[PDB]
Amino acid sequence: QALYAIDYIKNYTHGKIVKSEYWLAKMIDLFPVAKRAGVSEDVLNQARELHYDAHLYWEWWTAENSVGFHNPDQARESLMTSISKSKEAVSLLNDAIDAQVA
Amino acid sequence: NLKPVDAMQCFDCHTQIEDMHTVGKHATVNCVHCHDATEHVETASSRRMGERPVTRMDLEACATCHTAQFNSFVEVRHESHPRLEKATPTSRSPMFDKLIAGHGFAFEHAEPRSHAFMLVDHFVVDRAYGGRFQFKNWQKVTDGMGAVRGAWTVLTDADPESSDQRRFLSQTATAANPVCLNCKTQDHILDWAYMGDEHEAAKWSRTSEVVEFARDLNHPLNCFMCHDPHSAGPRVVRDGLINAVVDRGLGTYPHDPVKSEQQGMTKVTFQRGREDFRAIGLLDTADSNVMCAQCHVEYNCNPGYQLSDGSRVGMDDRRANHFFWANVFDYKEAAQEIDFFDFRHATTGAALPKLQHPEAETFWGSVHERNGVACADCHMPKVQLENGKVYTSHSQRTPRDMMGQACLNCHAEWTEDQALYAIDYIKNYTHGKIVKSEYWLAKMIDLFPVAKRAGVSEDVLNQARELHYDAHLYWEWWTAENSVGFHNPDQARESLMTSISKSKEAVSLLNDAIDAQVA
Amino acid sequence: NLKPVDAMQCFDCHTQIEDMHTVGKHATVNCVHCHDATEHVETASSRRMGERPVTRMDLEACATCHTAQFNSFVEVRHESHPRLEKATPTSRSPMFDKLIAGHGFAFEHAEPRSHAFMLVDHFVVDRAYGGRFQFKNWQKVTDGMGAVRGAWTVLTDADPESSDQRRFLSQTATAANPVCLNCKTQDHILDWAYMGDEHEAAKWSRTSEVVEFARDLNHPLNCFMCHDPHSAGPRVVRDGLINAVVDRGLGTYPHDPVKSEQQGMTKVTFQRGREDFRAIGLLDTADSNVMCAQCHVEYNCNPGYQLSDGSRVGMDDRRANHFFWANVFDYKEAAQEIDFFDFRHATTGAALPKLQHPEAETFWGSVHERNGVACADCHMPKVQLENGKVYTSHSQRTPRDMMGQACLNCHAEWTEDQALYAIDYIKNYTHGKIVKSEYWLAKMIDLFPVAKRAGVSEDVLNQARELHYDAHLYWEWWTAENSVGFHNPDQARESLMTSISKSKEAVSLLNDAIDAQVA
Amino acid sequence: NLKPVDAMQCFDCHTQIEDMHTVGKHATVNCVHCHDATEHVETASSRRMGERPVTRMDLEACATCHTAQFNSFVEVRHESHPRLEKATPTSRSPMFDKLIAGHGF
Ligand code: HEC
Ligand code: HEC
Ligand code: HEC
Ligand code: HEC
Ligand code: HEC
Ligand code: HEC
Ligand code: HEC
Ligand code: HEC
Ligand code: HEC
Ligand code: HEC
Ligand code: HEC
Ligand code: HEC
Ligand code: HEC
Ligand code: HEC
Ligand SMILES: O=S([O-])[O-]
Ligand SMILES: O=S([O-])[O-]
Ligand SMILES: O=S([O-])[O-]
Ligand SMILES: O=S([O-])[O-]
Ligand SMILES: O=S([O-])[O-]
Ligand SMILES: O=S([O-])[O-]
Ligand SMILES: O=S([O-])[O-]
Ligand SMILES: [Ca+2]
Ligand SMILES: [Ca+2]
Repeated sequence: QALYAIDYIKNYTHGKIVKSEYWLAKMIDLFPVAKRAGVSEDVLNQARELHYDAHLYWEWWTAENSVGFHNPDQARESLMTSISKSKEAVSLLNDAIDAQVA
Repeated sequence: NLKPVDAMQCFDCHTQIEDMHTVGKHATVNCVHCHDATEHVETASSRRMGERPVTRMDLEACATCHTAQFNSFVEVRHESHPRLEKATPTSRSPMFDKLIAGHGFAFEHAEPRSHAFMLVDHFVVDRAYGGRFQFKNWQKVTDGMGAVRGAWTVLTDADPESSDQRRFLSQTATAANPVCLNCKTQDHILDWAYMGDEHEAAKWSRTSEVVEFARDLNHPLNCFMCHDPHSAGPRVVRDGLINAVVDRGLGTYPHDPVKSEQQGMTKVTFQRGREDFRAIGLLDTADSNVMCAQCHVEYNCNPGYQLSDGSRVGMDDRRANHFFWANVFDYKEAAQEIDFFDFRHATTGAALPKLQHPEAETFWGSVHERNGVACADCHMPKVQLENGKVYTSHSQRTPRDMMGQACLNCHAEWTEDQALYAIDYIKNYTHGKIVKSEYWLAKMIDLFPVAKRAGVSEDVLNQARELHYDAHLYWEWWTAENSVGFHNPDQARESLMTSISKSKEAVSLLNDAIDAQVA
Repeated sequence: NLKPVDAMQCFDCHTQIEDMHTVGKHATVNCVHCHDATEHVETASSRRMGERPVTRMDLEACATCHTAQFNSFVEVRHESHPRLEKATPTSRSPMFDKLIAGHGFAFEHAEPRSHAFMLVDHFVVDRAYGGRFQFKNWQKVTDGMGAVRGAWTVLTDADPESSDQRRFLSQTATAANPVCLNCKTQDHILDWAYMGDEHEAAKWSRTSEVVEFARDLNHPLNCFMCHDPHSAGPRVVRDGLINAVVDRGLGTYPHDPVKSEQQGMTKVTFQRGREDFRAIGLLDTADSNVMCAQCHVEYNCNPGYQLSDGSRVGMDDRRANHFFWANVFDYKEAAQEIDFFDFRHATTGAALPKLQHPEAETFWGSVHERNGVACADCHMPKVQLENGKVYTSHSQRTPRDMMGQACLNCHAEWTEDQALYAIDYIKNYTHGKIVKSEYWLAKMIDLFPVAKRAGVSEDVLNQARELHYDAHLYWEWWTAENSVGFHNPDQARESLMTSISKSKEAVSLLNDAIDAQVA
Repeated sequence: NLKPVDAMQCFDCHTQIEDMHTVGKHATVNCVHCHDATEHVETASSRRMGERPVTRMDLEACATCHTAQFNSFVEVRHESHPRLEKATPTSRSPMFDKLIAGHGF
């Protein structure tokens, strides 16, 4: 039962780490597309400021060795923040790329 | 200490109950075991309820005389890893996020775990109630007996003062609606009209505030979902299943008219104010294929859209509670027949179906189903005892935990290791094809933004969107279905090869169109 | 399928059953579960039975609603070695044949095995029925479930055409009599008057032909031996126990009047033809010490002789069914009170008692008993489940199989190995003193022929015979008692040292007398 | 907490202890680990003990620096059956009582 409780936390936290990486990677891959579409430096810098937070609130948890066990609610709150920041950056870059195309 | 009541008094007004109770194996089981009807008897007339009697829906109402079945049911399989997200490289669908983008399952989709947790897990998953409900703390995740005693003994509500569906944490969704609950509990069996239609006698319906409905529900997988409490005979209570088998006349085995007649269902209807209200389906035999198909099917339990015009199909529409009752190769036709799809893909814009755990429809026509084997033979077998009264295990779990009973009694030519090896050959092969189907789907999906930004025509994009529907269907069936192909290995193989073919066709169409724009 | 009967009509005549049934936890359990009384009800008056109703005594009558308890009871402990003779160097009493010579136990006395087998084992042991009964073949010795279904489903009778007790093989005895069966079954509970006295309404009594009685009996350890079937409350049914505790006013705990009052017994009597016929003892609490003391006691269930004049005491005498209800240090006085001994030693000629399994009387005053611990805590503990409804294990066996529940919940300071080590320290020490007691008894016994042949006086031989009674009693208690000292280690030690002291005194007396004849 | 004593002063009288202690692998192990000799040192001469010093004989006096050896020593072998009489048919000397008769064993 105690092992099961550990694994519930690690499995849930790891799922959110994987989703945070999915969204970070999606954002990262838009940077070359945005650059080559002629998106402004202003927009790219806005996305770069979001990248700082998206990265921080993800990497803390790959760096930290308990896969959330040491503080499961904090891991959850942080990783949801990571995904939110990446999603914000993805929307910003997608819109800017689309405006360049139009 | 219970004091028996005179059932003859009840039978004067309750003739269907009389006919069921006096004939079956609960003829000696007094009403007081499950009903407190003292004030009801004082106030009822032959057509008016008067004071509403209390009906026990707790599983302990059955555990008093059937402890073995109850204990076997409530056992927690700790090897069924809990809260394990499927959209990870080590689980069922490594590319699920890219493929399902636009759907609420992107917020969380874990592997299933033991039946004791079905209602609490429904309440706490990130896709359901915006994170409103949590276990009281992270220790309570272990407590199967507590969940069975009642969801609200182990859960907390972030805001008991409001009843709206809303996000309490950012990366959650509010996908839950009242139809979901029919596959988690039947505590509401006397408060919900058939199909969840509006009804004067129904407290709850498809259009209810799901947070309010949730608060009224407690027990998972009530024992009476498969066993009539009055006759003790085999049955189903799930409205969607009765509707498919009986109302639409599709039969218990749609591919086999003979087996459908031998192993059929009889719809029994109960009225309120002499108007049809609720129904059950009595089974000709104790047929676990049909009992388990109350939940282990592909369904609608959600709003969606019409394929014809793209218009919203809300919870008020009968189509929001629907059993397609169709195998993977008949599903597209079944969705067209009700003019329905689930979501638009976030990247491709394609109208897509959402598939959920179609074990029953996958099992049809398979070698084991054709040889008269049923879910219970592999997942809840008879217990083998050197000296003891045999009973049926109710711990519905993988046969790996009980291979002697689940497989080897039939397969005398095999050792346990050989039978496990045969399972793994099928799962490994099917999983390889699922991964390849996802590779090709992802390759197609990633071409949509390239095509859009290259100025590829809407005509070509719509052609690719029509292919996406099929590529998705013929892949997702198998990530949704829990056997990783074991239940029907040839069908999985044929379907997943179809998925890859459709994606490849779309990839070629988009690549050519992009290249023509460049030239 | 059972159809319920009108219990209110039965209650018009059966007022004691009404008072018990309507109040307890079987108030909703219809009479048809255990009685077929259709013709009885048609023909009876309050003063005439009419047609005799059928009463079910099979354990399946309870297993229908209490499968967990039934299955735990019927389980066979294969580690309890079967048919293992105690008069061997590797068992409990290496010198038993020399010491018991003259008694029927010399023909066979095996170690106990699982409760499922008690009636079949009684029937087939070499000392009981002259070898008349056997298992159908040597495979059937494993079949606990079969024995529980009924003895005659698994046994054969060498001569169904005769009903006399006789030898069918040379080295057997015919010690069985109707009193024995009271500790093997209660199938005869409605056919046996209290104590086995003669009674117009009793088919069977102490003086019946035991072979005929045997053929009418089927089930071991009926569930209702400890649980009233009408109230479901705790009870005993064994006449000899009710006689000691209630009739003779000894109390449930003869050494503790306070505990005797708190944990007492109420005698309930049932009549035939308005004369007392049978009785039960309702317990104030669910006290397994007293439930198990229906059988795990020292008793008379046999003919014997008077200590006063040596005259025969036959089965017709009340003393042939007797619970002494006395500890080892009170037993000689208890036997003097009824003027009774069992056998004359074949070699020494001494009047001797025969002791049987005095677990209940040994447990009194021990550290565990004084701390409120009871047999069930160590031998029938509550089951421990991660998720499940708790019930009481009915597999009445050594705590070695379930040390976590039987010992370690109380003894938190110990590991399983430490607790086992403490058991073994006691058993090893006690067994060593049993072996030394047998050494000295055997030395004494072997001097009797030497003394007789040397012309030693009858007066000296009689003084030695008096010492033999004590030397025997204070040894045999502990080969009879099954815990090898664990139940009361200080009492075992004190008693066994008394045995050795007595034997040493007799050896000295005889050696001196022999030496004086030679001089 | 132990406070070390001046071992050189002890050696002014205890020359055999000096020769053993200063040469071996306990040369750095202070006397206070095993002796309380405060009043002894105050009252003794080379020819009179004075107050008798206390000497520790408990095994914990060594376990402080040699826990591994102490723990290996104190372990109970539960498989070495306890209180098992040898004069029984299943032990070492089945006929011991007859053969040893007259002896306390
Ligand atoms: C006629 C006067 C009645 C007697 C006597 C009993 N009941 Fe009844 N009951 C009656 C009516 C008219 C209704 C409304 C439904 C209908 O058939 O028209 C009911 C309802 C129930 C229910 C359902 C309650 C719910 O929550 O929906 C139950 C469980 C019920 N009744 C049980 C019951 C029992 C156990 C009785 C004997 C003690 C009994 N009823 C007497 C009419 C009458
Ligand atoms: C004791 C008072 C009971 C309560 C409460 C419940 N059941 Fe029962 N059940 C009971 C008996 C005595 C029997 C007959 C046993 C036999 O084999 O003769 C039954 C039977 C069942 C069966 C088997 C029916 C069949 O094979 O036709 C089932 C599936 C069953 N019972 C289920 C059940 C459920 C789900 C209950 C809670 C709603 C329940 N029983 C209560 C005794 C008692
Ligand atoms: C019966 C037709 C069902 C309806 C309607 C709903 N669910 Fe379900 N659910 C069902 C089964 C048979 C299973 C187990 C098999 C599987 O593939 O998981 C489930 C599982 C869940 C789980 C646990 C796994 C997970 O995805 O995290 C949750 C959280 C869950 N179901 C939630 C849920 C919601 C929110 C529903 C309405 C939108 C819903 N379920 C409907 C059967 C059925
Ligand atoms: C006593 C010194 C403890 C040790 C060692 C461990 N845990 Fe614990 N745990 C302890 C307390 C007092 C609490 C809070 C209890 C409460 O109800 O207030 C907990 C909490 C947990 C939880 C829940 C955490 C949450 O965030 O809600 C879990 C899952 C948990 N403990 C598990 C656990 C495991 C696996 C341990 C060994 C690695 C462990 N705990 C050590 C007390 C103590
Ligand atoms: C459907 C998913 C089921 C639920 C929920 C419950 N049971 Fe069940 N039960 C099920 C099957 C398929 C069978 C075997 C039928 C066959 O004949 O092959 C059973 C059997 C019973 C029985 C009969 C005795 C036995 O075979 O063990 C009893 C008494 C019974 N089940 C009780 C029971 C209880 C108390 C439940 C809630 C804990 C329960 N069942 C749920 C299918 C289903
Ligand atoms: C034996 C011939 C089977 C029959 C009949 C059914 N299923 Fe099955 N199932 C089977 C296997 C070998 C597996 C894989 C188990 C493993 O450990 O690899 C499965 C899997 C499931 C699962 C997922 C179980 C899990 O991963 O823990 C579910 C939910 C499941 N099966 C349900 C199910 C239903 C509803 C059936 C009747 C329609 C059914 N199975 C038949 C073997 C067999
Ligand atoms: C009065 C008209 C009676 C009714 C109604 C019932 N019984 Fe009876 N019973 C009656 C008598 C006079 C006797 C003889 C014993 C006595 O009390 O003097 C009995 C006996 C029984 C027995 C014992 C049979 C035996 O083997 O000794 C049983 C088990 C019994 N009765 C049960 C019973 C039941 C279940 C009834 C309702 C269906 C019932 N009896 C009605 C008098 C009367
Ligand atoms: C189902 C029709 C039953 C039959 C046949 C038997 N018993 Fe029973 N028993 C039944 C119920 C519903 C209950 C109450 C459960 C509760 O906890 O509320 C009982 C209870 C008992 C008990 C406990 C009594 C107490 O704690 O006071 C015992 C010891 C018991 N039952 C024993 C028993 C025996 C020996 C039976 C065969 C003669 C038997 N029961 C039949 C349901 C049913
Ligand atoms: C209750 C007071 C009893 C009476 C009367 C009889 N027996 Fe018994 N028997 C009893 C118990 C509690 C035990 C188990 C503990 C033990 O010391 O064995 C037994 C055991 C047997 C056995 C099996 C062991 C053996 O000796 O081979 C047999 C064969 C047996 N009992 C036979 C028997 C006979 C023939 C009796 C009447 C002369 C007799 N028993 C009476 C409890 C009681
Ligand atoms: C098949 C080639 C067999 C092998 C190998 C073993 N046994 Fe057997 N056994 C066999 C038969 C056909 C019979 C007679 C069956 C009948 O009901 O007529 C038996 C008998 C036994 C018995 C009963 C002996 C008696 O004298 O009544 C026992 C206890 C038994 N067998 C056990 C046994 C064991 C332990 C074996 C492996 C060493 C074994 N048998 C081999 C068939 C065969
Ligand atoms: C005396 C030697 C017993 C016999 C024979 C049977 N049971 Fe029993 N039972 C016994 C004890 C000491 C207890 C526990 C009492 C306590 O509260 O500590 C029980 C309990 C039961 C119960 C209650 C539920 C539970 O605790 O498990 C039931 C339903 C019960 N027993 C049933 C039962 C049946 C069916 C038996 C025949 C197979 C049976 N008991 C025999 C003591 C004795
Ligand atoms: C725990 C404190 C105990 C209580 C209370 C009772 N007994 Fe016991 N018993 C106990 C032990 C440790 C042992 C030795 C077991 C071993 O494996 O070494 C025993 C032994 C028995 C036996 C013989 C069992 C066997 O050898 O398989 C019997 C028949 C027995 N005990 C009965 C018994 C009765 C009737 C009690 C209440 C009066 C009783 N025991 C109390 C531990 C405990
Ligand atoms: C001379 C002035 C001394 C000094 C400085 C110390 N000790 Fe001594 N000790 C002395 C004498 C004359 C004796 C009597 C024995 C003898 O050799 O004639 C002792 C005895 C001890 C003993 C043994 C005590 C016993 O129980 O027998 C010990 C352990 C001892 N002495 C230790 C000791 C230590 C540790 C000193 C330094 C702190 C020390 N002694 C000083 C004479 C003198
Ligand atoms: C710490 C303050 C110590 C106390 C108290 C004791 N001993 Fe010791 N011991 C200590 C050290 C630092 C060493 C040398 C380690 C090395 O290998 O360099 C020792 C050595 C031993 C030895 C080995 C001697 C040899 O191989 O020549 C033994 C046998 C020994 N020690 C035993 C011992 C006993 C029995 C003690 C209690 C009277 C004891 N030591 C105290 C450190 C410390
Ligand atoms: O019997 S029911 O239909 O009231
Ligand atoms: O959402 S449920 O169908 O898995
Ligand atoms: O109720 S009984 O005593 O007939
Ligand atoms: O009460 S009796 O005498 O009929
Ligand atoms: O003969 S019985 O008492 O062991
Ligand atoms: O050094 S000792 O001999 O005093
Ligand atoms: O050396 S002693 O004699 O003081
Ligand atoms: Ca769907
Ligand atoms: Ca006796």
